[PDB]
Amino acid sequence: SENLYFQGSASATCERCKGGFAPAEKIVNSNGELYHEQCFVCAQCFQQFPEGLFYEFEGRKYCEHDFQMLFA
Amino acid sequence: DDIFTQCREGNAVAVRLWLDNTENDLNQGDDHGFSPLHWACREGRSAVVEMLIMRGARINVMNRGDDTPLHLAASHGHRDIVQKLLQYKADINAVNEHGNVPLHYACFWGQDQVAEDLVANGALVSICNKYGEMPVDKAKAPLRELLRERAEKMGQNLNRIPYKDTFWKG
Ligand SMILES: [Zn+2]
Ligand SMILES: [Zn+2]
Repeated sequence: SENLYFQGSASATCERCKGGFAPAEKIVNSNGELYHEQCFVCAQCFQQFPEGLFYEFEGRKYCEHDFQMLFA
Repeated sequence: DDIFTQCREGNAVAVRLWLDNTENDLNQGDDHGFSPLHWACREGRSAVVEMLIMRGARINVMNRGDDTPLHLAASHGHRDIVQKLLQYKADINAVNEHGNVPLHYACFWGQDQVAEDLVANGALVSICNKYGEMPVDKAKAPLRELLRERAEKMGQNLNRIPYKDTFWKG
């Protein structure tokens, strides 16, 4: 994933929370999906993914620790 | 086709037949500690949740991440199940491995009606998780502000409570 500074469409929304962005807001692009910084985080612990690595379970994204604890 | 799958899917007749054999342990968790009740709550299977509870399932069971059934019902927005669990004495401020309570998840996922119901039933808004984040601060602003207002008018103190448990300071 990459950090960007938003200057996009008025219609643009965060893939996780569906809220919009502010001009110049620091956001994250993961595989073409845009996120607030506080939204590109693990669904279980709410923290940033170490080294950007996440694991999906039913459309939610988890860090290695929480994926291994709950779903692996 | 085990009991855990039947609970996830809401296969009521199969769950009922399985429970009829009293040699089966209705509290036993799967490979990651999810009980029948955890799965039925997580997936919104109201009739199966009720059947489990009324046949004696323990309400405060914990999976490998120390989530309770109420964490899962709240996280996945199943409003009626939240209410049923609270009626049967679920701990509204139960704490998982990260120090998160059910309200953290209702807030994070914008389950506004669940979050409001939790505060109306006394769920504390000011209790930090292990990383210093209070549950209401996982919400988007309109909900975040509303829950603090509702909590104040229900007689909560808004002072931030840093995380503590018996093992926190050795
Ligand atoms: Zn967002
Ligand atoms: Zn995590």
